[PDB]
Amino acid sequence: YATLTIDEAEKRMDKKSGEVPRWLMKHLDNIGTTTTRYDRTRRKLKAVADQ
Amino acid sequence: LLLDEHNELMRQALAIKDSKKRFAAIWTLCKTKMVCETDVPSEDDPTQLVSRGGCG
Amino acid sequence: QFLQWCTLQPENCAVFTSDNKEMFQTESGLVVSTYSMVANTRNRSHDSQKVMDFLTGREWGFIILDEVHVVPAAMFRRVVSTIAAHAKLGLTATLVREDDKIGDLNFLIGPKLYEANWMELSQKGHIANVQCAEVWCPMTAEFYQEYLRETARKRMLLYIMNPTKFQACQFLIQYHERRGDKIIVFSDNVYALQEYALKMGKPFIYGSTPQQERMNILQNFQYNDQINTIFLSKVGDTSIDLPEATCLIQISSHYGSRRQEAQRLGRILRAKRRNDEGFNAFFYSLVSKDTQEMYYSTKRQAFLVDQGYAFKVITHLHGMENIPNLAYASPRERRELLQEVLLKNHPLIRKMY
Amino acid sequence: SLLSFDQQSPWLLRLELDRAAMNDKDLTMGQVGERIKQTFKNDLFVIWSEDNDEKLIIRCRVVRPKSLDAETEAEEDHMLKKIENTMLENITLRGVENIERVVMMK
Amino acid sequence: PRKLQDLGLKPASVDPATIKRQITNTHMTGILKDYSHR
Ligand SMILES: [Mg+2]
Ligand SMILES: [Zn+2]
Repeated sequence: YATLTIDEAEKRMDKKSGEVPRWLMKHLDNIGTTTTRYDRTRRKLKAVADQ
Repeated sequence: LLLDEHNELMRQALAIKDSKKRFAAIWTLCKTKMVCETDVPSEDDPTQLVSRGGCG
Repeated sequence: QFLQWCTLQPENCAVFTSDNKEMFQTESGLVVSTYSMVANTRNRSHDSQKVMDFLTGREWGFIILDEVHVVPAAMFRRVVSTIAAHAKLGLTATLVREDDKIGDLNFLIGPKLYEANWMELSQKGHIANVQCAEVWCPMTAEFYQEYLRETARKRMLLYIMNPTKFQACQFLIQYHERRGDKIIVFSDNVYALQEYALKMGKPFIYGSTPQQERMNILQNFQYNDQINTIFLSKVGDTSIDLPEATCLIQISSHYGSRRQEAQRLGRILRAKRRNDEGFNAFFYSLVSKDTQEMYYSTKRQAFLVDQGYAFKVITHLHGMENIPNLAYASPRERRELLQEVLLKNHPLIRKMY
Repeated sequence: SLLSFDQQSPWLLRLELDRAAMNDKDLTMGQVGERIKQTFKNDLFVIWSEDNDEKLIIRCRVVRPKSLDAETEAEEDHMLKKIENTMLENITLRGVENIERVVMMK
Repeated sequence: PRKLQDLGLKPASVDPATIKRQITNTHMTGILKDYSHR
């Protein structure tokens, strides 16, 4: 499920906001950050097959 | 003394008779000042400043 | 200027304007303010409320009514009554106004003491010479058609933005700029001022301009060689010192007033280089031909004619054709401008919002 | 039927009250309802059943403003919990503060 | 210095306590040069 990073997790734990958004993962997924190895590898593989 | 008689608050503090309560009053006012105030506003009006013994 | 010419110490001098409202506590002092800052009656600021009492309580000895042509107006005369003074003086270049209130000055501050000729000082080197001119720009046919049908209120804007004026101004500006002359362009209409300024890429000043910005513009226009021309409006019509200004142009006007014409001309009458041999200032008046502007133009320049200034009609501006580019030179631009000008007329619920 | 509501939030807050508890202190749904309605003057619309009803229930809905908030949807239920907790603690239905109970004696 | 001054000798120094340690028309964004003073 595309876990976050240590720096991102620590920042969220701090008082950046009253509570983490219920759909924070969904919002970051659209931005493209915090992906998975499967997705990370698939895009790279497709980037080569295209050429 | 950081605060002289030119301050209205001090005039009340200096009017306290007993030393113990008078000492407490002076400390509460003087402890919060972080400058010697070589020049202090004149009591007649705040336009001109009256020279007071200080070092800045 | 007050401090420069007299020996009054700055401590005894106090300024009363919108920025600062403190008043001198000295026994005797001078207060320089504006009538609007003292003639107001209904509402005043807490800082100004004390100042109003400060002015009224004390008995002043002398009152100087600068630009005394506006003291007989609706309410500025209240300062003369509310403020106590044993002597009153009036200072104005033009002692004329549309209504009959000009004569009210006789019993308000007294009669007229002294007057000075204009041409006499010009020949003595005290003031510069002016080559007054009046350019008759025939409005283009397309705009003239709308001029006939359009109502009077909208008619003014139509002939003030005619393409011919734009082209004439551009040629004159370039020709005068090549001559190293400082040009001032007056325009009572704010919309025209902005359109002219943005089109020509030059600074403009009018009512909305703040005090800080305009002061920087004025200083830059005086000593900065890069900025040789500006675009002033009715705000700078009078009482602003421009020792460097030499040339003056106007595109719009406030109907038939004979004082604004003289007041506007005064911007170039105090030029620094008013004694060098052969120097002659210039005053150009762009008026659309075959329009009501002639009725106002011939009526709004009657006072200067009495003083001695003579306007020269310029039917042709030589070399205008040879200029590389002129605004609205093609019909396409004229049509686009025609339509453009024509179209002008629960504390916890706080998180919810 | 006896009777704005277009923008009312679909979420609902339901409070169940005990008749045996509400008759120990002489109160009626009229005074408590207006007490809630006056705590938040007009923010939320509420309806209360009459005493004759077998069960006493008050249904509350918070009306969203004209502007639509998309970020508040995730915390929409959370906000209801926030007001629900406050509506239970900081609401003075009647009486003087710091008076937990009173007993009559002869 | 006070003791020497009491003796009447010139004190070639002073008490350190006496050392008093002492917008419209935005179409010309950058053309305007700040001629604030003359
Ligand atoms: Mg003047
Ligand atoms: Zn000190």
